[PDB]
Amino acid sequence: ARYVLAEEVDFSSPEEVKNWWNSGTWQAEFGSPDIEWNGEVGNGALQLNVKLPGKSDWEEVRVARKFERLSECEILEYDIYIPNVEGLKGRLRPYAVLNPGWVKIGLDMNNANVESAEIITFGGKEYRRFHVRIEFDRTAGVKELHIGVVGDHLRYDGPIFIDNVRLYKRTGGM
Ligand SMILES: OC[C@H]1O[C@H](OC[C@H]2O[C@@H](O[C@H]3[C@H](O)[C@H](O)[C@H](O[C@H]4[C@H](O)[C@H](O)[C@H](O[C@H]5[C@H](O)[C@H](O)[C@H](O)O[C@@H]5CO)O[C@@H]4CO)O[C@@H]3CO[C@H]3O[C@H](CO)[C@H](O)[C@H](O)[C@H]3O)[C@@H](O)[C@@H](O)[C@@H]2O[C@@H]2O[C@H](CO)[C@@H](O)[C@H](O)[C@@H]2O)[C@H](O)[C@@H](O)[C@H]1O
Ligand SMILES: [Ca+2]
Repeated sequence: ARYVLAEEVDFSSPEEVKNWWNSGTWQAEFGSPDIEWNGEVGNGALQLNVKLPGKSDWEEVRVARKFERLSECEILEYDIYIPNVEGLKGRLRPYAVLNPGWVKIGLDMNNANVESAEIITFGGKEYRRFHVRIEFDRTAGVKELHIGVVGDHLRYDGPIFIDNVRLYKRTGGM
């Protein structure tokens, strides 16, 4: 199977951010503002201001966007950036959901320990970098993608950034 990029969001300006919403939390909170554009990170990125208590293994904040072709797609990728503050501990368990249907995709497929992470630099500041790649079946009726940013005993009050959201569909008529 060969795939082509069907949709991509790189967060070029605040105008893209209006397409994203806060779809809720579980054992975690957003700060205020909850979601905003950031023009330094990723040359434009989605900034989630989070408060993860670090007490349990599933501390989730979620953001969502409508994607017209979602029902045609089978691969999602995106990046997560967290400032490289020293001494952070815990694991990320990021995933996604297709809706309607609350179809959970990628559960525990992209888990990462923050104490051994790749780094990327933006404006001379370092960020831990986590890539998320999720394969799923074409799912009838889905119109919304929810990205779930999940901490597991990751005590953190600060910004987490999403960038480079990519959706792929099969090509060649197959
Ligand atoms: O309403 C339909 C739907 O409702 C519930 O699902 C939706 C809610 O999901 C919550 O998040 C879930 C995750 O989706 C996922 O299921 C996760 O599972 C992990 C589990 O907690 C644990 O950490 C586990 O440890 C494993 C591990 O992962 C490995 O596999 C390892 O090898 O082994 C270890 C140990 O075995 O891993 C699991 C992942 O692989 O759990 C979380 C938290 O779920 C708790 O809370 C739920 C709340 O509804 C429910 O009570 C669940 O039973 C319980 O465990 C959240 O995202 C929550 O927000 C979702 O609710 C939706 O929210 C939106 C906004 O309000 C609404 O629109 C929806 O109506 C709904 O409320 C349920 O799980 C489903 O079965 C289904 O019934
Ligand atoms: Ca970007």
